[PDB]
Amino acid sequence: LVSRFSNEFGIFNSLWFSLGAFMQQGCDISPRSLSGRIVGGVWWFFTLIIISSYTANLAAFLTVERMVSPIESAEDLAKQTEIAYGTLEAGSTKEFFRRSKIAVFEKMWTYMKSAEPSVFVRTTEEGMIR
Amino acid sequence: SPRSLSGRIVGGVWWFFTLIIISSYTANLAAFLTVERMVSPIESAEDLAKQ
Amino acid sequence: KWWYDKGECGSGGGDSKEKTSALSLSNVAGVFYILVGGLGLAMLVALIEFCYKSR
Amino acid sequence: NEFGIFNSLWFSLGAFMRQGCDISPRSLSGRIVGGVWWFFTLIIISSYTANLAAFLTVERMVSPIESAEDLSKQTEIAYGTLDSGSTKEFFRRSKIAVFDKMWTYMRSAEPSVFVRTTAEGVARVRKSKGKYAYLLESTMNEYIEQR
Amino acid sequence: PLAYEIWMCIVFAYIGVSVVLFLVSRFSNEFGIFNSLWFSLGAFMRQGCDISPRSLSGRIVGGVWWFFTLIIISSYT
Amino acid sequence: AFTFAAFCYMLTLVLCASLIFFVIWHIIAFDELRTDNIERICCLLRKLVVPEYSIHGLFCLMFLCAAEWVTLGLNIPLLFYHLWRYFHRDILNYCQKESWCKLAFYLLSFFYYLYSMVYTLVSF
Amino acid sequence: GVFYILIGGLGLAMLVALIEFCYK
Amino acid sequence: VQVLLTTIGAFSAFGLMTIAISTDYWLYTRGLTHSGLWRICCLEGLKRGVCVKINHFAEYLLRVVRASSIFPILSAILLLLGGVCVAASRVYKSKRNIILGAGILFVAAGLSNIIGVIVYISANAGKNHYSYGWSFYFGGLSFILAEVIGVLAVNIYIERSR
Ligand SMILES: O=c1[nH]c2cc(C(F)(F)F)c(N3CCOCC3)cc2n(CP(=O)(O)O)c1=O
Ligand SMILES: Oc1nc2ccc(-c3c(Cl)cccc3OC(F)(F)F)cc2[nH]1
Ligand SMILES: CCCCCCCCCCCCCC
Ligand SMILES: CCCCCCCCCCCCCC
Ligand SMILES: CCCCCCCCCCCCCC
Ligand SMILES: CCCCCCCCCCCC
Ligand SMILES: CCCCCCCCCCCC
Ligand SMILES: CCCCCCCCCCCC
Ligand SMILES: CCCCCCCCCCCC
Ligand SMILES: CCCCCCCCCC
Ligand SMILES: CCCCCCCC
Ligand SMILES: CCCCCCCC
Ligand SMILES: CCCCCCCC
Ligand SMILES: CCCCCCC
Ligand SMILES: CCCCCCC
Repeated sequence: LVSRFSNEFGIFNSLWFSLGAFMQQGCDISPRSLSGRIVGGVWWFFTLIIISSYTANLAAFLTVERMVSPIESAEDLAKQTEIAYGTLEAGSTKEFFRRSKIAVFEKMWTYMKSAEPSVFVRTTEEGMIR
Repeated sequence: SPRSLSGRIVGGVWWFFTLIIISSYTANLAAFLTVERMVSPIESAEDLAKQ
Repeated sequence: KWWYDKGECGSGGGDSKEKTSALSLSNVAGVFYILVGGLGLAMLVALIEFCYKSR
Repeated sequence: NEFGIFNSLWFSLGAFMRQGCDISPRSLSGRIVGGVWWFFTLIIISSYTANLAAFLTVERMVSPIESAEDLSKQTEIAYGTLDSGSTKEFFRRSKIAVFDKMWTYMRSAEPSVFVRTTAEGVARVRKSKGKYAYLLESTMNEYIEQR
Repeated sequence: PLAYEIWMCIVFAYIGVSVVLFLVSRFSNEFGIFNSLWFSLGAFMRQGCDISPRSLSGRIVGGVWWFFTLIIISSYT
Repeated sequence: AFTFAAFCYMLTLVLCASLIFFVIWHIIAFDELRTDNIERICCLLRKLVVPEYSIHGLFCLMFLCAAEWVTLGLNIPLLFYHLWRYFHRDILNYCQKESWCKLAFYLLSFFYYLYSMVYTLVSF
Repeated sequence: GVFYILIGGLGLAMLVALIEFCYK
Repeated sequence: VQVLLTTIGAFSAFGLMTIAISTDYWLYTRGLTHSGLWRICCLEGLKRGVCVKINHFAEYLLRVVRASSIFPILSAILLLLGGVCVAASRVYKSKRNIILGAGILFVAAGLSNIIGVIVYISANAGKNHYSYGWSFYFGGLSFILAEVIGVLAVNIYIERSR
């Protein structure tokens, strides 16, 4: 609408030029007037911000995905509180944890002693399917 | 732009070189700022015992 | 034992730092507002230039 | 080569946004400026992208306050204490200037910053995001923090 | 940063896009088998293209390939 | 899944369709000469035959790097016929039979890429 | 996804070229 | 041909945008309560049928715009102002300049229509899976048809001058 007040900027060339400007690849044509150049510069700023933000977000996603650590040791399971760990309801494991005078196991015992969900299962198969 | 064939080969190889260099420079600079921002000073005795 | 050991929250579990949220329009609208404002300003200056050229 | 005050602006804008420039400078003293501006915009865009990638990767949220002598100067967060107790009596008869200013602010404060029970105090703390602060004992503070 | 299976897919997609653009510009701007390789190479390396396709069926290949090299380079960085 | 051979079979469907139009335009040029300016009918035929032989050269090259040698065997005899024409460079009845087989061969192999590609994508 | 978009764009361009060639 | 495709489009874009802002079936959140523009009518909220008005109370400038939805309405005000400008082709004809005045309003409403969604999405979010209802997609047609009517109204002005 701007570049056709009464050039080569029709309705088919405008879409092509704007698509080339969004992809940061450029075209052979360019706005000759002033307001057309303003539109082009604003669109260039917008697409530059968009592309930079997308690249930054993708890099952050990949870096966060690569910086992961699975729970391996008991010390990692005691510190990590997102996964709730439980044992048999009445077995040798509960009796061992109740009499374990180790700082690594004491915190785990106090965590498993007070918990809203079920942290003790009667049958081992029920715990397996859980 | 190069009009001949071998002239276009020079531009094509140079374009591949500057693309890898710029991409590696941007990727490395992002790693520098990220590692610098992900720092933790020693505050507690537990942090001093581990470090 | 009675204050820090019997705690309800852990520093290790809370500091997950995984699965960052995807970027939404909640913080990108600042550039769309500027884009629309620039389009409006360009249309206005084009109309003003046309009115000046007609006179 | 024209390169007027308008065409030069257009070329510089096309060079800053990594877009394809319409024309290139013919003279050497213009090509120097063109190359220098190209290097400048390349460095700037690379640094901007690197910093934006470093932002979304790791987050470092800092507390809006660090001590009592700092919040007494900003006066942007309305802090409250107990109605009648050790804290109120201590802030009442205070010879130091900082706690005296804190007390004379808490006295003429609308609405009333004083709270009857500590439960309502911690409830108001949890409700208000960044506009409230409670002044209690360090032991009870640590206990509430660990709950 | 990119697996070896992607590098083999980029080269054949680069030539594949180039040969299609030559076929599109044949049924009807020269865009021969040589100029199409140069335009696609200048578009993949984020450089300024010499010429742009005139027909609509040629502009589709240019815009699509532009989105391809933008995603690939952004993912590589 | 997603293999390099699966992507090679996808580019063939877009490229083999263009080879179909060449052999179809060939029988139209031979039909016009059979009914009957003569230079434009043969010079254009020389311009269309070159891309048809060069595009098929990629079909024998893409599958070579894709380790799909079971499909390469279905395209090697087609490339061997191009060597005879390239070496030597009535005739109407002979060339007519030499072009109808192209339309049938470029179509039966076209359905292979339409099915062999599915045999790898959904088979994840 | 970008490879699918590329293939779809190539197919659509071939179809548009066919339509524009048959238009004359 | 194109002289008639604009008047029918103005009444098919204004009469279609006023419906998208009238019925409150834009967003579907979770009980499952469908949302709207000025008020949301709850469903499965411990009551059979309940529909209450939302209460929204330098970020205060965005809340008043979301409450007082002027941008999704200003686009409908410009669609009727441009719909009567093209209606002036019969009465007071041979002007060759009033058609250009309609091409500006037909596109100025599209700029105020895309804005009315940016202020609506940024305030919506400011887990819970939410979708967009059929009533929200109607407003999208009020922008696509606002550009086709903005290219068909200016093209006539160019042909009249040439
Ligand atoms: O002497 C004992 N021999 C045990 C032998 C087994 C196993 F062989 F592995 F089956 C197990 N299980 C391991 C995990 O829980 C399910 C069964 C527990 C045993 N217990 C503890 P209880 O079953 O609670 O008495 C003993 O005291
Ligand atoms: O009054 C209104 N104008 C509108 C313009 C566009 C859309 C829209 C569509 Cl049509 C499809 C998908 C997302 C959309 O909105 C977005 F913001 F992009 F998420 C909705 C509109 N409503
Ligand atoms: C292409 C030129 C774009 C210019 C954009 C200017 C944006 C100014 C925003 C100012 C924000 C101030 C916040 C305190
Ligand atoms: C502009 C075109 C550049 C092409 C570069 C090709 C490099 C090939 C390197 C192969 C390395 C193989 C390692 C196993
Ligand atoms: C998708 C391919 C469509 C092909 C349509 C061909 C139509 C041919 C009409 C004229 C036939 C003349 C035969 C002598
Ligand atoms: C004729 C111009 C030669 C290049 C001068 C500028 C190059 C970019 C900046 C280099 C700084 C070391
Ligand atoms: C005429 C061409 C219009 C644009 C088509 C390609 C756009 C880039 C890819 C978009 C995929 C959703
Ligand atoms: C808000 C009070 C009036 C509601 C009118 C609803 C009309 C619905 C029409 C649906 C057409 C598909
Ligand atoms: C709270 C009152 C809401 C009233 C909404 C009226 C909408 C009128 C739209 C008119 C468009 C031409
Ligand atoms: C749906 C037809 C138009 C309804 C609104 C009429 C004007 C109301 C002004 C308050
Ligand atoms: C060559 C013309 C220069 C005009 C400068 C105008 C500055 C506002
Ligand atoms: C228009 C000329 C095409 C030449 C193709 C050559 C392929 C090696
Ligand atoms: C003369 C026809 C113009 C069509 C423009 C369509 C824009 C989406
Ligand atoms: C409605 C305007 C159509 C212009 C076509 C230019 C190729
Ligand atoms: C030849 C096709 C022209 C389409 C113009 C509107 C996109």
